[PDB]
Parts: sequence; C-alpha cells; structure tokens
Amino acid sequence: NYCNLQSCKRNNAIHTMCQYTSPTPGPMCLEYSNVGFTDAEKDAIVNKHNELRQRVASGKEMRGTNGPQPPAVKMPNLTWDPELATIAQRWANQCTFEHDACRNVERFAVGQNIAATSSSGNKSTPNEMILLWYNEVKDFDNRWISSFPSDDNILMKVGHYTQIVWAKTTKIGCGRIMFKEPDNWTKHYLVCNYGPAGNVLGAPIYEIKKHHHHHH
Repeated sequence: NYCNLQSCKRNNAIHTMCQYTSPTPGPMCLEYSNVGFTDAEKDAIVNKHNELRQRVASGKEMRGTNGPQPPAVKMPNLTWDPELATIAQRWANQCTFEHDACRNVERFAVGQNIAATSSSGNKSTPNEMILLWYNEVKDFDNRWISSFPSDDNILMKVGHYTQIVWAKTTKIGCGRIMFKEPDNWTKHYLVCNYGPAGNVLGAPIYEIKKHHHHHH
C-alpha cells in the first residue's frame, strides 16, 4: 500500500506508515498527552493558513528582503485532508524533531512543516507556531516567487513560509502531541503535511498578478 509508492522507492525512502505501523506513540514521547485535535482546532489551523494565504494573495503582505510581496492570480483556500492528517499524526507520535523520510500519498507528493515549543509544565497554540512559520517572510525575496530556487540555505531560511503560500497546494493535514522531554519541560509538537507538495525546485510559488494600468 504505502510501501509500493514509487514516490518513496525513487527517493530511496521508507514511508512513515510503512515503518511506524503502530498508532500508539513512541518511547521518545515520555508521559504524553493531547494527541491529535478537536474539530474546533482543525478549523483553527485551516483558517490561519487561509488568512495568511489570502493576505499574501491580495498584495497586502509588505515584508521581504527585496520589498513587499506581490498579489497572486490564483491562491485557493486549503481544505483539511484526513489522510495527510493521519500520516502527519503518525510521524508526530514519534516525538523526534525533524522531517520524516517520506510521507507521500497516491495522489501527490506531500510537503511538510514542523514546529515544537516548550514550557515549564503548556499554553502554546498551533496558530502561534504557524505565525512563526509565516514570519519567515521577513527574509523572503520577491525574485524567488516565479521560480523556486535550488539553494538549500534559502530552502531553510524561507521554506516553511513558501510552503504556506504555495498556490498549487490545496490540501492540509496536521498531527500533534504533547510530552515531557528529559528535563521535565512540556514540549508541544506540531507537524503539518501539505498536498500537493510545495517548494518544487524550479516551479513558481504562485502566479504574480499585476495591478491595472487603468485603475486610478
């Protein structure tokens, strides 16, 4: 099923569901809690992403190394996707802060954003963590919109923002867990999977709309 994805084999990668076959979380997740989401929370996540997407799309986000971010021709709202979600949640249940080797599905390559935050004993929302992904737009350059760069320094500086605002992406599915890390602080771990996967080396992030010459 998930072990016959040419997507993985091509990438010499073991799929997350193919490897971790258990729904119960891994030994990294000491004294764990708050697996997954309420439906209230799932809308929270989708709504934040669309808010941000719409902002950039409408030519309103004004930050960036080379000046403000231009509006988009098409920028579809993301809809929640339970397949991606359960694959995100499985990798989330392993409590190892990094991307998994592969998380793809029959329909498309799947992208990914990761966040974790700490507290003595935790009051941190995913919305907080998403805003922090998006805040990478402070380091973003206009010139990377029409064709995504190959450079990895860049992928790292701005990759989470670019995935959020990826026009072609239309589906999101996230997973989350909380657990005691070895120093007793409470860690709050969010992984979001996106479909189809953004940050395609060469593709445009979105189609740059132009403001009309005859709208005065």
